Amino acid sequence: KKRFEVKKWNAVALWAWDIVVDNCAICRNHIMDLCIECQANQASATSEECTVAWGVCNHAFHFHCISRWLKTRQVCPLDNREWEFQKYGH
Amino acid sequence: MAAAVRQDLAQLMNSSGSHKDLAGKYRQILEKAIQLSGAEQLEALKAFVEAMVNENVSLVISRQLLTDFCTHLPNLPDSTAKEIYHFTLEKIQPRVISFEEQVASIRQHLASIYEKEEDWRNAAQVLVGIPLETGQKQYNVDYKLETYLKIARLYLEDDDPVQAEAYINRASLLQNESTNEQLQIHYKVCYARVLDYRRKFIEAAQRYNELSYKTIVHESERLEALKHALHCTILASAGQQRSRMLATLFKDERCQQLAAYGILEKMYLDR
Amino acid sequence: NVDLENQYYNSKALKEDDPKAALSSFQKVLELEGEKGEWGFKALKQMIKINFKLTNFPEMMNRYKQLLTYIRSAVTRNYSEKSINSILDYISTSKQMDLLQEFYETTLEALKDAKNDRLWFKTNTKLGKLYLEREEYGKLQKILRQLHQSCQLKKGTQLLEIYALEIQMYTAQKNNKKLKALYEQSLHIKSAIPHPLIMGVIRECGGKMHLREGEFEKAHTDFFEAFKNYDESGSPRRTTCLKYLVLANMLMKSGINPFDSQEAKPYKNDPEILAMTNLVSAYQNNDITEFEKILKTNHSNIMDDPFIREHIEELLRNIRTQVLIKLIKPYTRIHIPFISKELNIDVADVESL
Amino acid sequence: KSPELLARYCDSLLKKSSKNPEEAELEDTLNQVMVVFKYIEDKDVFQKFYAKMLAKRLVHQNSASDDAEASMISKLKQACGFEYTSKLQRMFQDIGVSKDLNEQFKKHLTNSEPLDLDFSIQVLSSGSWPFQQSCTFALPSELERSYQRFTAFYASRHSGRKLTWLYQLSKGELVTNCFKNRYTLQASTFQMAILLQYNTEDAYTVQQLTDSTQIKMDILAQVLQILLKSKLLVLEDENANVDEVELKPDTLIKLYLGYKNKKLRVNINVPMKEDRKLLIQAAIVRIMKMRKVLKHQQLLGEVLTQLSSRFKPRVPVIKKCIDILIEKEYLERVDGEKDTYSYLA
Ligand SMILES: [Zn+2]
Ligand SMILES: [Zn+2]
Ligand SMILES: [Zn+2]
Repeated sequence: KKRFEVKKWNAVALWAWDIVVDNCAICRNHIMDLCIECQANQASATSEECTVAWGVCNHAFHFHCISRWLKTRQVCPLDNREWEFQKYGH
Repeated sequence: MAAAVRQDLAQLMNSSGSHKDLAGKYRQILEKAIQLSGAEQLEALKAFVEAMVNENVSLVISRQLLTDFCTHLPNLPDSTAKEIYHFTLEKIQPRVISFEEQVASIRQHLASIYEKEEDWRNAAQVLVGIPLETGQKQYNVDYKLETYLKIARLYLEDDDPVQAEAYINRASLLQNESTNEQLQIHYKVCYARVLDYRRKFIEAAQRYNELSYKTIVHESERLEALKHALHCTILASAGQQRSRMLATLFKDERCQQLAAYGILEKMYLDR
Repeated sequence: NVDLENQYYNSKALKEDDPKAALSSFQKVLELEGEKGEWGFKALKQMIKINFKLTNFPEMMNRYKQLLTYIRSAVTRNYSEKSINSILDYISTSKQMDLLQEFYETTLEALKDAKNDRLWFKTNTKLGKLYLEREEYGKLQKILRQLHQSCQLKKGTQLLEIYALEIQMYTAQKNNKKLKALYEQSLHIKSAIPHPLIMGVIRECGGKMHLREGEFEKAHTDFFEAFKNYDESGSPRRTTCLKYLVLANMLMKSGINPFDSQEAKPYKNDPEILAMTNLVSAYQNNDITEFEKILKTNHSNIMDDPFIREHIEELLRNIRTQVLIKLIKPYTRIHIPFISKELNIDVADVESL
Repeated sequence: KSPELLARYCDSLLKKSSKNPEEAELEDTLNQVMVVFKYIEDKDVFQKFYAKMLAKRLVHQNSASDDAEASMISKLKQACGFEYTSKLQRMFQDIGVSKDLNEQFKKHLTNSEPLDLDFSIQVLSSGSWPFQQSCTFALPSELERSYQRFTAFYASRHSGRKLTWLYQLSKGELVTNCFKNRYTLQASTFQMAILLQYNTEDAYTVQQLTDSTQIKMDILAQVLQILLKSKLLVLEDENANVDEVELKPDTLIKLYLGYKNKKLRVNINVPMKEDRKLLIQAAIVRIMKMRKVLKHQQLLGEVLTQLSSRFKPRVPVIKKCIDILIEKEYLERVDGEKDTYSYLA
């Protein structure tokens, strides 16, 4: 019937999470806020700016929260494996 | 019964070839059918969007004709516009990936007439249907930011803070790299309102206080931010955090202009 | 030659519902195929497929013995493996166990010398999977006996497949003692590249064994790994290791919401996991009124499996303890009956706590 | 360049040719490659060109002996470590997962209304593959329904995941029903769309094809050039040499009705084609002087705080900086803790 008919298609795709990150699971605050401890004490430090820190597992906590957590424990809060910095920035 | 037009709609679909010359002929016929009194007007437009989404029409004149069809709806009275808008979205639904641009424009138009009629719940639902992430087309960042704020604002006026917070969370991922200064100001106004709605009064007070120092906004809007900051600080939870903010508000000279300043000065002096 | 491609393409171009007509048209193909070629492999596959449709059972097994002469060097290993995997798969849906059973014994005879190490390994492992779903625990043991004399590293990947098979086998037998030994037996291998479903059975049993033993900080990470791998590949058991991950997180003294990672957030509103996500939100930010109400409502989703009903007594006590600690923080002298009201327990049990 | 050459050797070895080496000798030559591999002083660079070579090998299904691929990465993992082969392990697992995914999708198709074409897709993964969506493309009307179907299958199975299709790396097969005989050609998605545009009419201009497929100028020009090389699209002036013909958006290219190529398996889808280190060292030594004893993770965090705000350095570069500073006897490891540094000036 049709002049040209397609019989086989071999596509390639890329799956990604719909929400990259929506909450810092340490202070329970949102990613763009000032990490709770650095929220109440609104003076400086925000200069350093609570830029998020991405681990190897790509979990993306606040840098203040993850650094404060790393002082005693060396395990990621969620997957409970070794924590290793991989990325830093927005 | 006067339906002597619908027959040639299907007849032209099965012609020898569709070109640009025939596309312009539809304008003349459409321009007279629109200029009609009653139900006879509705039938012509209803079948126009039915016989166009068909596979028999190539997607080279169909896309151009669909956006031209939708651009003539705002001139049409909104009572009929609501009915036709729902129908075309249902007919495009089987094949959405092809018309990933016409759907967005139609839902924006439908939401605009819904909000003007004071229906916040239904207007918000329409704007959700727009695929802004799960689509093949990459939209502009300012477009996604603007749409998210509209959804959050409509949910706030619906008194549904849980849904409004979710969409303002999606909008806060694009502020840092966005370049529209007005859009950044507009986001913080909606974010502060969301925090106030969620009964996070002390956090909203900080945002309102910072927003009150913006030289971009007008003087009248600057005082409105200060008024909301004063009310939120008073309504917040007493403690070390709230007491520190109370001292900051007392230093402000503009705080004396409000009728709720006497209460502010008593709570400042531990009265 | 170009003629070989044209001859093969003509046969598939015709639907040829009439049988025995293509057979004379493949004698041409074999004569035209002088050297070893990939087109010969495809020709044999098609005639087996066509003949199989109109029964005639004694035909496929004769051509199949000719077929393993192509896996040697005629074609690649991906193509040959895919052909075998596809053929054995879609014929099992039609039941017909006897025809499939006679095939496995005959293929093993010649495949044992054509492709020795890897293809025979995966065919044997697939055969073991058939025995498990039909629950025939009377002949799977001899297969594992053969696999016993296969290692004696550099063979870590193959070792994980059989170890996972044994764990899935003994799990149905409720053999907890052998499960602990098996889980440690697989922990030594650390240079393998397994499918993300093999590392979803040894990891799940590791979390389960930790739960029974009494460790709650090791079950949390094991169940997270089991859920992560089950989520990527597969489906059914995904919403069982997430529920166990939640339980293994509340028994660990909680902290950090389990439904905040990227993997677990989409399933937080699942109709099956709605009971558990409400439980965590009540456990953290301790409040007894909402926590008990959830337990009372759901007798069909929480107090059913032994892994939650047995560990529900360790809970309902950690939350009461944490409520007690926070309540008595500002007081210096507090009545015990007052504590009883705030904990919804009688006076006698408050003193014991 | 020698590492690159060794890796291209690896590529041949595993890829695919007319002759397939036996599984016994395939690992034998792989062992020899690992004999020289440990002699290589720099290991980081080898993974750089091995990632893109492997990705092209697997995404096109051009790999030979995928079992040998698993053992190859298995040998690498125990050689340098997990971190060195973590990215490549993701690539192999994505192929295995998607192969299982295809089998379930076919079963789902039978229980519902079947499609009209044999559809297979490799899902891959975002963040681990060098590929990225770079060319805009309009989905053909014939390849849309199946598209939507698969999306549904990927929405009921996996929730919260969004697909980003890569039409640049997607191939396919197209049958013909108007030639002298029944042909079956193989072409990419772009060529398939261009050739399916001619389904309803005879001749189109270049602009009429650009505005119908929404492909960008350079890729569209290259695709038209290769299609003209296959003499499938014939220009008005036959005697003009195709290579030197200058293409403009006014030529009326028409489908060659009288195509009479002898081969019925025409394959027209043939492939084409220092200062910062000193800054990191200075930051590390300053942080070590400020904090006399530190852990590796805390040192990494401090370096990211002080210095990464400027140019966002890569973590392996910082690790190499730590190693070279250790060699310069600027900071020493402490016994009893594997990851602990003390500033020994
Ligand atoms: Zn935080
Ligand atoms: Zn902070
Ligand atoms: Zn983690």
